[PDB]
Amino acid sequence: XXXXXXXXXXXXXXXXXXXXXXXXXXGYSMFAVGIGALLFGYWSMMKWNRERRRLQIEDFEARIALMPL
Amino acid sequence: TPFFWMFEEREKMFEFYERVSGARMHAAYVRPGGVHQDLPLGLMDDIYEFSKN
Repeated sequence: XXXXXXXXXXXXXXXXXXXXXXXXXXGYSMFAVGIGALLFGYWSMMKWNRERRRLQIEDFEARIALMPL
Repeated sequence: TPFFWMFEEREKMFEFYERVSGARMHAAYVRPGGVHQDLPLGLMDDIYEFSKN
């Protein structure tokens, strides 16, 4: 018997198929997070600015209180 | 990136050339008498395994 190269089929590798698929973000869903992060962003930032006003008047008060300076 | 993404694949590809003929790149494998030398037993198992991935 003579032995040569043998053939293999099984699944035939599956040639030409789109492996690319959309993931995580769809379109409308990411905009709700996007503007949602903005709405949370400005609201939390301005609370510290109002807290800065408590310091702002009190810091400049030191110059008014000190006249022997 | 894409240059080194496929050159690891390409260096694996030259192994098929090396196993079929003694040279890396250019081989006198194709001749007017059809084909010079037979496919070894350790190639047909490798081509199918390579194409699947």
